[PDB]
Amino acid sequence: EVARVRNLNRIIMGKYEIEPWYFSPYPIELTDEDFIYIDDFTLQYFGSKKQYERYRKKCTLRHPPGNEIYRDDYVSFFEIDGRKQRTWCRNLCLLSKLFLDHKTLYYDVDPFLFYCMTRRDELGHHLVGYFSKEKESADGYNVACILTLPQYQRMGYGKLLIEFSYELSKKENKVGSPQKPLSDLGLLSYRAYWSDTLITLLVEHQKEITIDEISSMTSMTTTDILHTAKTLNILRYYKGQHIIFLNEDILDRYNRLKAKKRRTIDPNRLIWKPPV
Ligand SMILES: CC(C)(COP(=O)(O)OP(=O)(O)OC[C@H]1O[C@@H](n2cnc3c(N)ncnc32)[C@H](O)[C@@H]1OP(=O)(O)O)[C@@H](O)C(=O)NCCC(=O)NCCS
Repeated sequence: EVARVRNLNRIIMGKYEIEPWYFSPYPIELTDEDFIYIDDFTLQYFGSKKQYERYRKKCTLRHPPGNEIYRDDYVSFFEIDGRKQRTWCRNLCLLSKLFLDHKTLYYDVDPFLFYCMTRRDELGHHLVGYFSKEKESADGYNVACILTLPQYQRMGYGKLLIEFSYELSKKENKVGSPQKPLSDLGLLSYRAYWSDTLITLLVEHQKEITIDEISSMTSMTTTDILHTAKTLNILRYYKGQHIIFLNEDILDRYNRLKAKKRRTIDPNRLIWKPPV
């Protein structure tokens, strides 16, 4: 007799079989099998294909459980109150933990809002990623955690999540920055976003822009703006204040950016008011 006690080595989510990057504390028994089923709508986990199918045939909505506060021809965003959808958000946090070195206790979702992004096509809604945000952040962080599901990574979705998070801050008349410390993947994504943002502003808005105009237009913090401007070598002093300025490098980067034909968030489609 060899009794095998296996780790969760693959999660089955729709047609995808995904390998976890890190341990996540799913409250399930460890056995000789190394898989679980994750319903791609409810995010519920099942040790058994039969149990999973039994619940799959139930009538459920085929998108995340919150208000659709943004909808364009490409994506929707749903705003979910952790306290109002405890089970679903707990399920989302267990799933997210498989791809994070650390995450706050998955069970305690009440303090968070979750902004969940779906792709819509002939088959309906497909959750591709989300960011959470503290209802009340002492440090003014505008994102707590952010995640694109591995099967959808490196398709541009992460950047859309980040862009959306700043559209909320702008509507709030606040600057914001993601919670630190940031994973390496998170930080590199933010740096690319910050860089594309300044580059786009310089070409489409104004050849020279003060740090405070940038902040007003983007909701980026002074610190993130300065760090990014220094990396791009575009920090100067002009008419008595610090600015960023356009040069041939920036223009070239912009053209390479446009050439990629990437989707962006349309602020006019965000139908949302801060809690006030
Ligand atoms: C951080 C994270 C959300 C980024 O998500 P993502 O959707 O992969 O991000 P994007 O696709 O917008 O950009 C990532 C890369 O893919 C590339 N990419 C995007 N679209 C592409 C396309 N159509 N073809 C080729 N490459 C593409 C980008 O250029 C970028 O490449 P680079 O890093 O070499 O510059 C993701 O890595 C993740 O969920 N990580 C684990 C969770 C985590 O660590 N979160 C941190 C907060 S707690």
